[PDB]
Amino acid sequence: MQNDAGEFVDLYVPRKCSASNRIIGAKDHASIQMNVAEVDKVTGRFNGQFKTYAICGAIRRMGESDDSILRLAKADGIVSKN
Amino acid sequence: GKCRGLRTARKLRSHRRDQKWHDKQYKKAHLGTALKANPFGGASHAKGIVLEKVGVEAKQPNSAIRKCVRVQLIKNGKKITAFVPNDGCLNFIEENDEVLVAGFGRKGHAVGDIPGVRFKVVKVANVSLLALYKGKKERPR
Amino acid sequence: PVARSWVCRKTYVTPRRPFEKSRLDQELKLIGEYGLRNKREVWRVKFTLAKIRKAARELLTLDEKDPRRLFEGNALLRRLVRIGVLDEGKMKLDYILGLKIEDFLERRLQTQVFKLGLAKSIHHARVLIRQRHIRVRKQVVNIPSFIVRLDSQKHIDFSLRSPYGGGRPGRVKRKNAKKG
Amino acid sequence: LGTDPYEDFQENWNTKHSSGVTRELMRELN
Amino acid sequence: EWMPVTKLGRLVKDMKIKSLEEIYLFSLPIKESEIIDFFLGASLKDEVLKIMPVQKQTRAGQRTRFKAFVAIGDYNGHVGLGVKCSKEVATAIRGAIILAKLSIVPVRRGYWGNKIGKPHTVPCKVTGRCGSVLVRLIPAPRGTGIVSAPVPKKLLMMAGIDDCYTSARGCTATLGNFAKATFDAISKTYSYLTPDLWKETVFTKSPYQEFTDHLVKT
RNA sequence: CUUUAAAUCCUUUAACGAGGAUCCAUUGGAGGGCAAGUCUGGUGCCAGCAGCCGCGGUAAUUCCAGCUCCAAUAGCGUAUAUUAAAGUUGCUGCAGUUAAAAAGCUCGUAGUUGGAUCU
Ligand SMILES: [Mg+2]
Repeated sequence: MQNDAGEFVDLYVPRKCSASNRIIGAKDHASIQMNVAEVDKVTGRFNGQFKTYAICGAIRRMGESDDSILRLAKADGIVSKN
Repeated sequence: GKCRGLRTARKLRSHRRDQKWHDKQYKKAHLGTALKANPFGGASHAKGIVLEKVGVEAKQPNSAIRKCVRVQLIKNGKKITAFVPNDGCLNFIEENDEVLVAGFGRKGHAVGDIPGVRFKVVKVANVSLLALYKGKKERPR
Repeated sequence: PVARSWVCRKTYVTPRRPFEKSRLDQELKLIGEYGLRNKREVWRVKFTLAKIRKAARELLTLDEKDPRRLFEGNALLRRLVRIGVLDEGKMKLDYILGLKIEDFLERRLQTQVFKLGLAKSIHHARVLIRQRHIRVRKQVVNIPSFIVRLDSQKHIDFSLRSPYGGGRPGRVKRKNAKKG
Repeated sequence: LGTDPYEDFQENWNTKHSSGVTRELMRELN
Repeated sequence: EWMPVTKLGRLVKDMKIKSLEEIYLFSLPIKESEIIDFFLGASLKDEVLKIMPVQKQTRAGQRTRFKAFVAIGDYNGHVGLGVKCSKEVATAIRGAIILAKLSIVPVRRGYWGNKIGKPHTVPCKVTGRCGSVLVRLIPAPRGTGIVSAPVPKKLLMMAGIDDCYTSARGCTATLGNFAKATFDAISKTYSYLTPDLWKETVFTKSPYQEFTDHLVKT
């Protein structure tokens, strides 16, 4: 990924699953990257910003991508406590 | 599965000893019955005396007559059949001649159409068949 | 019991596959470029390089301050610098694995006498050396595979007793001179 | 305007000369 | 004349997407060969590995059809393999080349020992599996070359690998499975997690989101 | 001349010693494995080739020859023992439902293996 001279010698840096920390390969066509919008505290309209989550095909074949995204959104404050 | 202890060396070595005898190459080499049945007795070549000229018909689907010779070995008195290789090389051999005989390429197995023949002629009367065939030397007189 | 020595080696190894088309083209190119006689002359240099790479790979598995690594690493690097294959500023044990057969083939006397302008081709150099026309430091050498040490590059000249130096003409010019 | 290795292979892939027509077609391709 | 039909082709043809690794980063399926021809093009070279006749029994005799295996690579870290069956050999080869282009994956290269220069070998020992065939790739010292059979060596040279030890188990006489097992092992180099890739990923906008306005008006 | 007990050989040196059938390189091959001709003439499941698949039944890419071609080369074929290939003896490292294969079942001595826990 880098040599002794410090130069970066990697063709590209792949993505990693937000749930299982697995590398998302170039032929993983069942992986998703999802944006969830952010709102204003007062008026409650679309601020213009979003938060991004990447889920891998193995995790969303397993049936656990619904709970994974809910956990990740709870961690970021988007979803209320319980 | 197999035992994997630290004090298992005797078990492993004895099992390997016992199971090596089920390898047919190992058994053939190390048993001694295949050495007593070998007419050459472990040698690569042997000398013998020609008894008769024979013709062996080839195995199907081939149809021909392979031209061989019956030879009695000098050192033990055993009798074998030896194939005369090239075109017309049977015309160089005569009865009561002494010939040099070698294996025929497969370590005691038959080769090709020729059924049950494990040997081939190399020299007749101290003249190689190749030199006779290519006209380099002639039979002594 | 005799006062004789039986120590000898083979200086080459044959390839495992006899009819590999890619290797047959690669080796004939070296033969033609450096004017070699037979394939055995490529497998010899290749064997020597293979043994050099194998010593380096064995030293590279020791500790960086292993006493044997610093003694036999310096010796190997110095030996490679001395003949001119490796550079003076690259005396690191990892730069040995970057060496090639063409580096070793360039230090032959046959290649050098041609590259110094004594011969008109790589095949003229072969016959010039074999016919006793070349000397290295007052010594006549007729071995085309003589590997030229770096501080011998300047002392390759025509022999002192040759028609191309200060010597007498050969038999042919002498005989034709008296023909008239 | 010689012979066509494609046609040769397609017509002789199952005959005695299959091993030769494969070699000629491979030579043409690579 | 490239008239793209997918929205990735309409962004490649309009200079918006300017790298193949940009498509690889988002795992988007590539369905047009002109995208591959756009980026790699003059770098790509192909090789026909075998021509397999296959037969289907019918009432009125056999029915013959020919299968072609084609490998493709730029010798600089991209490699693909495609197979195609058709009634005629020329058509089979022409159609297999397209599939080989569409299969092109990147290759990760690493260092055996000290890290000086460009990467020259596989980053770690990797195994590929295909229908009874196992192919293992082991990193090798610089300058050793590819110690492998003639069939996986072609694909390993197409991919830019310079040095590698190889091992093979199973029926390797079936080169259709022998080539698909080494291609599988090469694909895994960008799937193996190493301490190099332990950093948290930063998410960049996908091209579909970035060129929304361009795609709407085109 | 030198060498050597005395010689021979190598090394060193006068004289003679090279154009083209010569001061002439061989051994195996040309369907695949495996580099290199569905060339031309003869034979016609005969003679023979062929480690294996196979070739030969009147247009033989494989026999017998000519020409041409290629592999190593002062060397190159053959027979046999043996090592690698063989992860086809498997400690590293194989298998046992259907391809070869788990004892009819349980007890039981030797052998093999044996749970936390102490500065
Ligand atoms: Mg060939």
